[PDB]
Amino acid sequence: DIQMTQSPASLSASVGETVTITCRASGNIHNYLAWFQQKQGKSPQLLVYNAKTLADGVPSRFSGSGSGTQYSLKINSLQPEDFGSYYCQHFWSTPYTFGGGTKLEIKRADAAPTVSIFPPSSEQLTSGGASVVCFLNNFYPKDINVKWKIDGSERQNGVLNSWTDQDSKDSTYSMSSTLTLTKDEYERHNSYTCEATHKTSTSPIVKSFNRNEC
Amino acid sequence: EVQLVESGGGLVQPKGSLKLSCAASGFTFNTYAMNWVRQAPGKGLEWVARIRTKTNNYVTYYADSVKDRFTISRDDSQSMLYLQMNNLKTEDTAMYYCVRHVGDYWGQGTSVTVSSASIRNPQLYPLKPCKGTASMTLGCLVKDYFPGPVTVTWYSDSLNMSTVNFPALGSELKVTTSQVTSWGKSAKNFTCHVTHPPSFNESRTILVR
Amino acid sequence: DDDKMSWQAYVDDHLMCEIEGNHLSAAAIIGQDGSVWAQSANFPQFKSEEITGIMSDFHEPGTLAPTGLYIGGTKYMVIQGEPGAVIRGKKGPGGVTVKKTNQALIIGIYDEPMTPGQCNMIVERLGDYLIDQGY
Ligand SMILES: *[C@@H]1O[C@H](CO[C@@H]2O[C@@H](C)[C@@H](O)[C@@H](O)[C@@H]2O)[C@@H](O[C@@H]2O[C@H](CO)[C@@H](O[C@@H]3O[C@H](CO)[C@@H](O)[C@H](O[C@H]4O[C@H](CO)[C@@H](O)[C@H](O)[C@@H]4O)[C@@H]3O)[C@H](O)[C@H]2NC(C)=O)[C@H](O)[C@H]1NC(C)=O
Repeated sequence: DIQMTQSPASLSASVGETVTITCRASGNIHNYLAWFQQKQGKSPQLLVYNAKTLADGVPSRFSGSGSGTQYSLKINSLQPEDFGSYYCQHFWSTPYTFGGGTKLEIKRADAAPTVSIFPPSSEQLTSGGASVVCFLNNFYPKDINVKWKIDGSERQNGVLNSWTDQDSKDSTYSMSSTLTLTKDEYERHNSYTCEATHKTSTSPIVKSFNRNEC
Repeated sequence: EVQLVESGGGLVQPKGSLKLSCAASGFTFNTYAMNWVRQAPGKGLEWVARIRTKTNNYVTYYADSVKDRFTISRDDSQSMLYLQMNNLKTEDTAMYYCVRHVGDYWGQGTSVTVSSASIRNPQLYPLKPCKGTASMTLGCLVKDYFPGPVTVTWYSDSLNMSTVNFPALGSELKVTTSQVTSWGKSAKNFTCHVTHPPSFNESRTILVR
Repeated sequence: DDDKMSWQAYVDDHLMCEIEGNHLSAAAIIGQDGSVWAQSANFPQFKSEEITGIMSDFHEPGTLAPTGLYIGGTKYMVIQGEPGAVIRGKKGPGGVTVKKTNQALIIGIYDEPMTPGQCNMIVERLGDYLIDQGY
């Protein structure tokens, strides 16, 4: 069997720069190697089939190179839609082994988030539950901290935090903070605040009044 | 024109069996060799099986991981590919694609979860701004489901409609969030339609005043 | 049918590449009609009857054996192959492998220091690879 080792594991580059992902076989695959790009939540897509042949609808910024046991994929003039992971696969002999993948992040200018909070739904409230949801929509980098404060008292045990991949055109991340409680627990208090810390000049926040105004 | 549509995935208890299918349209299916490729939930890609054309006696090649359990077959009269799975282990939980030859065209994928747990159909909650704080952004909360995945799709009467879905969070009972963002002229209807694999379809409508 | 890779690129990068230190002596992708799709610099010029005899053996395995595998005026003794898929010949330390696709013929000619298994491997792989696209 021919196992394949890809490198590097992760690469970050500002738009306009150039990167190469190298892929190595344990034996001569005689230029039977293909390159695939994959984004989160979608199926892979062939970029380069055989050592150097580009597939249909692939930008010419992808140069497929290599011979023998070592091959590489060059992306000159990197564009913000090139985020994702890249896998190499050989077709010399079975098994047609894949690689480990290389996750490409797009280095980008810093941006601050936009926070928007939402109160528990009518249907969840009648179900015996209550979840205050908070959507931070556009920012870079992905590193960010969240603080749920009920009447100014901090709470950190029951909040779930979901992150997204980079935007196809903005290269900006997004995040969702959802704090869930019971109906008695949420109805006892009135003020709910959702605070985020990023660039750290100050924390953007939003608040609701638990039917005192809601 | 070329389209591969998988089906048959779902939740199965360990040591179970399952028969995935792949329907090919837009090309002469008899003249191509087909693949099954899987991807673990957080891990990378792995090639599992390949079948050949009638010219070489429909030869079959498997991966050692699934060597003596899995069976790949095809019905060229109906342009269908099949993957038979027996003695399903936890390590088989992944998304399965059919792939044509070297990867020119892949499929949408069919998800398969091998776990002792039981299916929990999701609960959908509409999240609206607080009275007076109305903004363009709206959304939906899908909570407490297993095994996944859920396909949350928006339908509205507005143009310039952006939809952002957030990756699911959890083992066993999982949750996920979806956000819509409208711009321009105001719209009256914002409906989110959530699908769970075992024939679960439900919708929540957010009307705006 | 994929038209994105030139047949010249196929013979150069999948038939005449280095395998186990050795190189094929010559290689070509030829149609079953007799039209050469691509060929290396030193691949011989076929004769029409030679291709028809090759094709008749693919249609009935064992019919070329009395005559021999005639390629470019050179006589190779037929040796064991795969029925309807591969035809092989030996001329002392050298030999030739003819692999059949749906529409074409992959041919590789070797001479010492090249083993017959290495010529078999390269030629037949490109054969199977192109059969799996319909070519
Ligand atoms: C708010 O929006 C939702 C979503 O509708 C979709 O978006 C809109 C912006 C618009 O483009 C719509 O055209 C689009 O569908 C609306 O909810 C949908 O409402 C329709 C009508 O009830 C449903 O369509 C149904 O589909 C069934 C099969 O899929 C079909 O059987 C139904 O017909 C039945 O009933 C009639 C009447 O007796 C009968 O003649 C038929 O023979 C059949 O029995 C019907 O066509 C959708 O499924 C709904 N949901 C979705 C996600 O589309 C909603 O109406 C709209 N407005 C408000 C106020 O909420």
